[PDB]
Amino acid sequence: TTGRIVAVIGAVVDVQFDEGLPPILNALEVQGRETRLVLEVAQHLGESTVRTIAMDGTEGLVRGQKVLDSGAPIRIPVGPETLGRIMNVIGEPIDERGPIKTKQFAAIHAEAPEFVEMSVEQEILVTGIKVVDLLAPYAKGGKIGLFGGAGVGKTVLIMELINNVAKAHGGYSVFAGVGERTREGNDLYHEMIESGVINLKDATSKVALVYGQMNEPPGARARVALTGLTVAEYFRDQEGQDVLLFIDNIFRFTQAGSEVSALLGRIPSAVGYQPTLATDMGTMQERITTTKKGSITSVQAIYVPADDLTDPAPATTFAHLDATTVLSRAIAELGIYPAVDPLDSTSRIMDPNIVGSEHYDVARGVQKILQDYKSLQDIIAILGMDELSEEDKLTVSRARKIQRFLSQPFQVAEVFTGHLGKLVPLKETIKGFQQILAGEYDHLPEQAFYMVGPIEEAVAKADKLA
Amino acid sequence: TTGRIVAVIGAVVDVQFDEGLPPILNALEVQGRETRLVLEVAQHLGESTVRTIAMDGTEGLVRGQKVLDSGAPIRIPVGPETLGRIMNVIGEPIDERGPIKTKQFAAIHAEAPEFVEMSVEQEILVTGIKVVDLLAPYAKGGKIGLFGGAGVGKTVLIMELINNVAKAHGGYSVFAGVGERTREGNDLYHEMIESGVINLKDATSKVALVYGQMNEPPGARARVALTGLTVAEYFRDQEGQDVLLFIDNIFRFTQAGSEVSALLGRIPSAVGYQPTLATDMGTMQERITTTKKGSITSVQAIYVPADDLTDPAPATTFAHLDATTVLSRAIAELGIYPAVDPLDSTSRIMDPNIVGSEHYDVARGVQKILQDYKSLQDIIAILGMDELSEEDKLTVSRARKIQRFLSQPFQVAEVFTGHLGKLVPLKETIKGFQQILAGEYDHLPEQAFYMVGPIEEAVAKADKLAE
Amino acid sequence: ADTSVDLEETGRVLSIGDGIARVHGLRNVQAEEMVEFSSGLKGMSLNLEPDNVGVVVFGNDKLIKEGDIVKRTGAIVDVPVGEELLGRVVDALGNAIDGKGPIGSKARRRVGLKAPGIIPRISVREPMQTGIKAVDSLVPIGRGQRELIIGDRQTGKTSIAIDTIINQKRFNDGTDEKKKLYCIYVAIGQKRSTVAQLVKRLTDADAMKYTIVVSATASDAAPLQYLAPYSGCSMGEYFRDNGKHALIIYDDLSKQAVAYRQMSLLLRRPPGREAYPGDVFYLHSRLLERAAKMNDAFGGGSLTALPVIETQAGDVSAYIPTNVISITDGQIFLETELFYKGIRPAINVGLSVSRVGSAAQTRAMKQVAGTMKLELAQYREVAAFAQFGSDLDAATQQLLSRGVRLTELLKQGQYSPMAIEEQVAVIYAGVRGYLDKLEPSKITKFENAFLSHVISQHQALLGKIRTDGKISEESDAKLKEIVTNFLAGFEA
Ligand SMILES: CC[C@H]1O[C@]2(C)[C@H](OC(C)=O)[C@@]1(C)O[C@@H](/C=C/C=C/C=C/c1oc(=O)cc(OC)c1C)[C@@H]2O
Ligand SMILES: Nc1ncnc2c1ncn2[C@@H]1O[C@H](COP(=O)(O)OP(=O)(O)NP(=O)(O)O)[C@@H](O)[C@H]1O
Ligand SMILES: Nc1ncnc2c1ncn2[C@@H]1O[C@H](COP(=O)(O)OP(=O)(O)NP(=O)(O)O)[C@@H](O)[C@H]1O
Ligand SMILES: Nc1ncnc2c1ncn2[C@@H]1O[C@H](COP(=O)(O)OP(=O)(O)O)[C@@H](O)[C@H]1O
Ligand SMILES: [Mg+2]
Ligand SMILES: [Mg+2]
Ligand SMILES: [Mg+2]
Repeated sequence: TTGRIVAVIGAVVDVQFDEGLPPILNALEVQGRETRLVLEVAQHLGESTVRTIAMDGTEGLVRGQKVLDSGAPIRIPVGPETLGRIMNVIGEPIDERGPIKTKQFAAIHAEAPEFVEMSVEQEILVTGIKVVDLLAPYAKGGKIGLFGGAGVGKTVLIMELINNVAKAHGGYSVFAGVGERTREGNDLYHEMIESGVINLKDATSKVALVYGQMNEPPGARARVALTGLTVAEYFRDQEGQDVLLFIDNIFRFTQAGSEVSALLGRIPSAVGYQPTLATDMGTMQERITTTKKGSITSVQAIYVPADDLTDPAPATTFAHLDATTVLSRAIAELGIYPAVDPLDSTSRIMDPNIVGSEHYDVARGVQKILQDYKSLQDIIAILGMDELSEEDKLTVSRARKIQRFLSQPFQVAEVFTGHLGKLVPLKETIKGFQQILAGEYDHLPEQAFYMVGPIEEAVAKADKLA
Repeated sequence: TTGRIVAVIGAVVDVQFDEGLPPILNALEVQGRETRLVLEVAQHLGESTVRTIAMDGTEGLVRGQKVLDSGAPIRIPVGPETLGRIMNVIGEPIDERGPIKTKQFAAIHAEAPEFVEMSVEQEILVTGIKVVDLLAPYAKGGKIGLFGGAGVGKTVLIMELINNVAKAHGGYSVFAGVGERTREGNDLYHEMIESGVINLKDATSKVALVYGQMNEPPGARARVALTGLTVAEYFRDQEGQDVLLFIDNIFRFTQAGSEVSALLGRIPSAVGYQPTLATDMGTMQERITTTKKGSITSVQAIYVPADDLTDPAPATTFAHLDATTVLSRAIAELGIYPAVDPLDSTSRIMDPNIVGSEHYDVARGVQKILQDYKSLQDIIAILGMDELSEEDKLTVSRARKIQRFLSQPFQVAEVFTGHLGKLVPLKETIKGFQQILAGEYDHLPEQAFYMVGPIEEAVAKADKLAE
Repeated sequence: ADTSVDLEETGRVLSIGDGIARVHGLRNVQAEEMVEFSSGLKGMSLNLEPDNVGVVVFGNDKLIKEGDIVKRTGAIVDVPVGEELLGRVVDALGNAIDGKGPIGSKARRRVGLKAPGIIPRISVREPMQTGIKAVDSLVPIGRGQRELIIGDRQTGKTSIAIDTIINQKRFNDGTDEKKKLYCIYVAIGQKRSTVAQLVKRLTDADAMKYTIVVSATASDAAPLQYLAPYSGCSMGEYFRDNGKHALIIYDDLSKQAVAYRQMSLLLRRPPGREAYPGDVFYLHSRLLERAAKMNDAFGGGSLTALPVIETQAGDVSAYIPTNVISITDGQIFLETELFYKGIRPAINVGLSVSRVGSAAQTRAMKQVAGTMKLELAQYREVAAFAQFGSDLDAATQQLLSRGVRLTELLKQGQYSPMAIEEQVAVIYAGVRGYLDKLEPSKITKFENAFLSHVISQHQALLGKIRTDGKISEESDAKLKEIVTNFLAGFEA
């Protein structure tokens, strides 16, 4: 079917049709252009017109221009032939390696797996990161989220995790770069090449890459998540595959949504956001999940605007994760890396019946002491430690060393820490933390604990200081 | 006249009359309903269409439905035959005891008493509540207001006042529940009965009741207070008696309005309130008043959204009162009931020329020390207590003790406090404080001063505490 | 003359977007009536305008296009109701989602019915035992009462609800029908996998048998999530109106409000404070009023509600938070501070209340915890006022010594709801000063020991306290004996 461009504003193009009005979600192809310009139908304004969202810049379009109903929604190449390739929101390759030749094509809009399809197995996923493992452990086929204001560590953490987990993973992986830096995509691709996860020679790549960065018009950014998502869904269901899905940054999607929302003509909700915020997050977040058919462990980076966690975007996201790593500027500025907030990060697995009570008890042990420190903090602030009780000063000591032991060098951040990256095994973390708690190290200096792997290394660092 | 419904959007219904447009305030009845639906005309949109507020649910209404102009604002059965009964916004009995056979009926809408109708007598109305009495005495025929955020004691306080005052009161009483809890009207009704304030067998009923609870549509809520108030004005004017008016909670009248305001097509004023708040409040509050004909003693509970006394509503109401009891979650949070704020509660009669200087000097004395202590609280907090002068550490003492002596076990809260309710007489109050202020108890422990009636119980309790 | 599509009982979509259809005929629809779309998709007639009907859609609006035929239903929205639902998971409309077959319903009920008035009810008098000391002792919940669970994310709000539902096996597995309590759990805006987890645990606890779970999750259309609470409510009134007892959890009313806000704004209704419709208070009041205690004249049945609300930065003063706190018969406020501190449940004594008081408590309980609440309040204060041991007397040293001991006793784990008599025993021990000399750290361990002792050896005292429902003079004397002695052996 052929409609005509009626109006154009940013990414919101209104197209009128005479004989066949395309259903909502259908992808239209604008005619008369050097490159593909897909329009996704958003609503029927009545009067035989449809209001759509462009998937690329709209410059050049002209009223009266011809548009064609694709007859379906954005459909993209799915299968193993996407492995090792970089693709667009609309599924075209952007790696200058030819067409992605697949048997099947999938549409980016699907419904979420049903209740009966859900899974409830809960297995811990050890990452080698002390704070995470101890206090807010991730879980196989689970939902993890890294909350972070600007330049706090979200991406570095994803990388480190990709390194520590993705690297030695059996199944496939899907990275989806949403609204982030182009150079990052580039940084990754080439790195992926090097360590061979991407092989440009054979069919041995384990990762499929989807990108719609900081340079795309809103509509694209608003859909790429869906795109990466789809690719992942394929491996899950069609091959009962155990997937890994990394997204940077899912905040961008919502942001993108707010960009076109006014254009769609909606009264804004709080903070200028689109009134459909939650539902949009919803029908999207709900497809990123493990099922009876397959497993999807997904790590998603969540940008926090102005550092405000009460912002509708992040706020609304907590409810979709199984484990959350809230990064803090305050901590990072203190020099603690990863800048994880220990009293603010949580995990549905932090249950004695799952991590064992030994784990459970150190975990809550640690938090309790930090909480305690916390109350003392008002006073230490005006009057310092002097006026403190002998007992109080002891929590403080311990807390300052527990606080220091929570930091750790990542390989990925070697260039900045000036130290060699470390991976600590769970039992090593459970342990090192007991001892600290248990006063086994009240003699060592704080500094000894800073920036180390296992406790054993902390003892040594103490000798070196002394 | 007969109009048709042309649009339905929530509580607001637009009606089109072919001939003769019902004036503003007129009540219209929707034809074809198992239950009586009244629509109050709110505006004349033009084109012979009026915009109205529904006095009940709008489900089931259909575009084109018939509507007759009743030819008059909502009129309710007013009179002595209302006593002991339970009424609707629209004057229907809701107690299941049959019609209300009044000689006359009254429109809930009416002009407020003129300036030359005002009265200026001011005589203390003792309540038995240490705090109120001591520091913010209520006045017979005056306007009293109980301010408090959610769950701080507004209702309980209104409850104990009914007990300590309504109960002996020789005259009528009208309690209007506006936008409050239904559970509550049932508690109260059944209490009025078990205590004979309400009599179901005879005409000894001394209290009429009107209700428009939280389970109602904005429309009803915007009016019950009027109904209530209307019943009360009768006994004031047409009978000339001493009325006691209780409204819980007048805030609901205002929130009711805000709830339909947008559908009426208005730009919001600040805090979301409708732009007519004050005037809306004014034309109402101005009726709730004592005149030369009769006397009203209104006790209105006033909700404080988010605990913010500055909220346009609570804020706008202060001027309508002669006496104010301000309750605080910060106080309640400590277990001090009634949680009145001693430094934020006021009465127009707190005048030496009116209550006397012993009264006065005490009150003021009590307030100075509490203020004096407030100022220090935050400081000795950090800097500790040592550096404080004995002079200054005795007021910390006496203050903390007073803070307690101000609490009191209410007779309506035994289920809450686990203590028998005490009522204290004015002099027992004045004296008790007078003494604390005098240094006459610097030996007893604070705790001895917590949740007790008269000062003697504080002394007795010291001993019991003495192990 | 094909007369099937006249504009009085049918209409045609003028436009559709964002779940709002602006339908063209529907001349005889009634406000709030349900209509049907060609696609078998049901919607609801919310705006009846001069020239169009604004229809809210109970599903994916993707299947609707300009021109579609819309049909009246003649019915104001309703849903399946009754015993058939127990043990089943339904969506916001009633349909099963546990793929365990159709529901055998013979009864329906409008989702939107006014709460019973003044006349039909009687003061809440029968307890509704949570199984949680803290709750059952300090902020009692009776049947027909509405008590709010409020706190930030992850402070444990749902757990309070789960433990409660689970604690109800006691009576339901029992004989007495009056003591039985059917439970309803409404998940709103929540995540499918979380709910699926939830229903598992309930099943693993043998609680599903008496529970119905209405689910209106994250990807469910706004209107589904919106309706969900009223839906579940209606299923509860069944029991309430039939002399049976029901308990309904609205988890949580925060996400429903956003759905309401969305639904509402998309209908072009001017946004109000905080962007929500001017009537959000009403949206919740209307609902929670329905939880109620009917007199014997109406079956004496009841509906008890436990709505959940999520604060941000533990700010309870917040507009919504306060909107709901002013409707319910109390609140349970959970703080993350307390939580981390070890105080689990993170109930904040001072800030949580019960407007029902002891009337919802057994004499046994009233006996032990009658003054405890204000005691602890007063404790917390002096505990603060002496974070510097300022020239402190005895009455206050005793005050802090009890405070701490009692605080330890109110602590409690998950999934192990205690029986009323059990609670009385343990509180007893504390309140009576028998533990004033034990080391705080010891307390928890003691309670496990003690409770062990009486349950195993002394079930006669337990059964009497339980049975008499009071603490007689001899029971109080057999108790003293046990605690004091055991305590000693224990303190060897
Ligand atoms: C406001 C930051 C808070 O976040 C923490 C989690 C603590 O809050 C509580 C509840 O625990 C906190 C008060 O202080 C931080 C402590 C930071 C410590 C920084 C240490 C740095 C440091 O420590 C050393 O020992 C040697 C070092 O350099 C060689 C360096 C840089 C922790 O991350
Ligand atoms: N784990 C770490 N250890 C040491 N330094 C780190 C670490 N993580 C982040 N940094 C420092 O912080 C900078 C920002 O890291 P990065 O992972 O990019 O933050 P981000 O959350 O991705 N920023 P953006 O995405 O722009 O909000 C890094 O380049 C390092 O300088
Ligand atoms: N009494 C308890 N003792 C120990 N752990 C508890 C307690 N009750 C709750 N939990 C745990 O504390 C965490 C919070 O539980 P939960 O009730 O889900 O809080 P919540 O308010 O529902 N969180 P969310 O709804 O995700 O914002 C979970 O790990 C529970 O297992
Ligand atoms: N006078 C009082 N003494 C003891 N506790 C009280 C008193 N008034 C209030 N409380 C506590 O406060 C709760 C709320 O009081 P209530 O009148 O409902 O609040 P509101 O002011 O919100 O109407 C009561 O259920 C009770 O537990
Ligand atoms: Mg980044
Ligand atoms: Mg009240
Ligand atoms: Mg929850």
